[PDB]
Amino acid sequence: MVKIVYPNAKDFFSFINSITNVTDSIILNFTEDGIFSRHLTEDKVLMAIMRIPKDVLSEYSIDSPTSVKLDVSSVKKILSKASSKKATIELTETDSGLKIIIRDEKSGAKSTIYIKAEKGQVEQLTEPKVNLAVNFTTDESVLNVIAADVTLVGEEMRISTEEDKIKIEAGEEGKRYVAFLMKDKPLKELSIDTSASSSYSAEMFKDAVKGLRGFSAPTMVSFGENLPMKIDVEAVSGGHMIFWIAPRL
Amino acid sequence: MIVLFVDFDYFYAQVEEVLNPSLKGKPVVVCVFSGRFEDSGAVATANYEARKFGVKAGIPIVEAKKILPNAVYLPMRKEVYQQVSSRIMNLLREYSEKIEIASIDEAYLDISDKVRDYREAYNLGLEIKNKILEKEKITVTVGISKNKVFAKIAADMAKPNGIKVIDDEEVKRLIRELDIADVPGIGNITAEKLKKLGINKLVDTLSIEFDKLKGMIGEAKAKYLISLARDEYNEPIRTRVRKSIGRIVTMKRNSRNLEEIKPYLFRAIEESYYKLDKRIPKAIHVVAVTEDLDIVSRGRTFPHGISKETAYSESVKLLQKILEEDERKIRRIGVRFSKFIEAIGLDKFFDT
Amino acid sequence: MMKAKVIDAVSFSYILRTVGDFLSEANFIVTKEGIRVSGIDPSRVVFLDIFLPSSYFEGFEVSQEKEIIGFKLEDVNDILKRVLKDDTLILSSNESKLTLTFDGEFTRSFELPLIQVESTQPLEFPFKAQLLTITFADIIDELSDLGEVLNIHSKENKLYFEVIGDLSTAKVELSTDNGTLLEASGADVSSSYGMEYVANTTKMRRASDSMELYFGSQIPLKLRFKLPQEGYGDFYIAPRA
Repeated sequence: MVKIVYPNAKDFFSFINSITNVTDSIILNFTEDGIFSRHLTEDKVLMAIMRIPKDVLSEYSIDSPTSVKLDVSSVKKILSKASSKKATIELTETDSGLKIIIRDEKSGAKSTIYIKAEKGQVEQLTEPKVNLAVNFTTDESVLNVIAADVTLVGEEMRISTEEDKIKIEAGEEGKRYVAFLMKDKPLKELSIDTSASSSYSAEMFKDAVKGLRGFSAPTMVSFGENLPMKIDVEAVSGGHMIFWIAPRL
Repeated sequence: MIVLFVDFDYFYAQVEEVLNPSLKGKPVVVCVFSGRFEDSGAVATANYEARKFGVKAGIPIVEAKKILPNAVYLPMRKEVYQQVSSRIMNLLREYSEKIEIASIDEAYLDISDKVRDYREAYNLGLEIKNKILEKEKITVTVGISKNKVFAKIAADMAKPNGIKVIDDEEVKRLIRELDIADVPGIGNITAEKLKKLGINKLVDTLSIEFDKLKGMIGEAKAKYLISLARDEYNEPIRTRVRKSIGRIVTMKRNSRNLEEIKPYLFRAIEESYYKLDKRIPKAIHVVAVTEDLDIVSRGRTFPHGISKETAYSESVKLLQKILEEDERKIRRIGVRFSKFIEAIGLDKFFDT
Repeated sequence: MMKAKVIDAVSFSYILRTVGDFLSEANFIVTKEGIRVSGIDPSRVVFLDIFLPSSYFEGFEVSQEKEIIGFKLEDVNDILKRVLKDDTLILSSNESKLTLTFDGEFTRSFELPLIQVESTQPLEFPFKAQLLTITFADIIDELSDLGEVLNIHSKENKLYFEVIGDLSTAKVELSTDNGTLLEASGADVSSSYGMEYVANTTKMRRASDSMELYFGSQIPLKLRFKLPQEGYGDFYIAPRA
């Protein structure tokens, strides 16, 4: 028996939808520390991770650590109920899968979905174990500009440090794009430990950026010399959505 | 096949000892100083004197310094290690051409065509060790076996300044007797599940369902471990990474007939994609050799990849262009691919 | 080498979208006077001729008495769609590339290698009218989906637009006497034009407050969209056979 109460239904839907940028089917893992989901694309270049520490849930109870697989149709059922209204979500296990109750906070009713879902056995959360030399903070609007620009111009993007700015480049034969980001134009924060550059799939970058939707918090991007890029946003109600993108070598 | 693997011993730190021989026999710790603060970074490499005390690659410099406060800490001087390594790789090329340079301190030689048997391979390994000591003052460990993985295990078992052969009889023994975590490529992340799956040995993977191996798991790792345990893993030594890949084929007769040329061009394509494998090319050129032995080619670039289907349809268009632009008969037809997109999985950053 | 900051990037982008309905590629002809773009469409029905005078820009600089910059309309127009709310647009070139830079909340440039575009060249009209460009655009936007042919006639210094399509019809009277024409004079003259070509130019309302319409029998329709300063976008549209 797994029983969870999320204080912010809006964020719950944002997490589910964000993971969907990488898979059609979602596995939720219920552990002693909270909830997580971890999915990679078939080529393993892009990973989505949702981490929700139990200390940000209103209520959290498991017997044994357990996974629940939501197939394509179950993901669609859940997202068909997505709403911006202030609400609570109660998630409980049933014999055949899950029950999800959404409780409107301001008057005031509640609605239910029943999800048929395979159970069981938590697989460990494995991320790149990597030291990332460059970090910067920005928001989804800026990253969406970048993603649309790169994707218009090339299949691959390169990000590097140049003095006290971030440089983003993309191009195909003559036809190129270059942007410079710095502290306060437009970056909220910028930490360059050591100089670094890496190249990434522009499509995978764009997919990660789509996965920031619905979250208001600032987004942190980290990268290193020929290392994976990490993109991390903390939900208002707690917990993180993280994407990792493998470099082109 | 006979693979001779060379692993340079504690390389970065050994180079610092060559440069300053008054360091030899004391702990030497080469570090990558990052990062935001005093002593931010990680040990790159430690000599064996330092390793004794548990100072080793990847530990933070601060933790190394607590353990060995009086050891010699040096910043990484990559240019110097790289110059030394390039020279040694160049020496090794003189033993076999025929060499896969796997990293700055690791090379695999296929010497199947150089020696008769393992006893000759062993003596060739001693000459190589003597050569590298004479030219660069660097000690290395040599591992000799039937494939790259067992050559590397042999060097793991012999380092530092060692040389070891693992012959056919010992290969059979180690499949049974060797901890699976000690198999090259299998990090603690894959191997530490199988420890709790009742798979403690390479052989233990022959008693698990092939599908059950993909797994915990993953298909490519499954076909790897299974063909090792099956003693069917070979090789081969990958020499330099090509910038273009393709195939040209001779036709039975000179022709300008698209319908007669097409089957030859399609088979070139077929042979080519097999070699590209995971590489997605952005450019394709069709190459024709004319009856009078001139070369005529035409190509096109596609910013996103070229799939085999795209290559089929685009190659016909480029052949049509050749035929429109040159009056001559062609005798050979071929295709080359270039400008590769090569994705590496987030894999290669988990291990270990 | 040249450089020009565009004072109205939106007007600039609508001009180039209009050009692009007719031309696949063109040359910016750049002199100290400003920037000219001319060409004939593939069907040879339409000749256009745009002049943006140096005053249309800020910090207009030139290294050369004449610099010819070949470009693909679609590539430039794709890039111009990337402009943000607070961006300044700066056009620049050297021997090898045209660059479009957006300077705003941060800086972003797009470069295009120059391409070789063959240069291009090709009279008075019995009737001439002047009107607001918004008035023309409103009237045409309405008529353009009713048929493939715009019929234009004048009678006693009144102008008439008529369309008879497969299903529906329209007739608009434009004259000084009503709200719609500024000045008009000439002979009673009638001609017809391909509606799609004329409909394409209604985008010029985003760069132009007033215009000149000229036509006569079995002669071109000239539309001069007057731009700020001495600037214009001329479109000449051949009469139907």
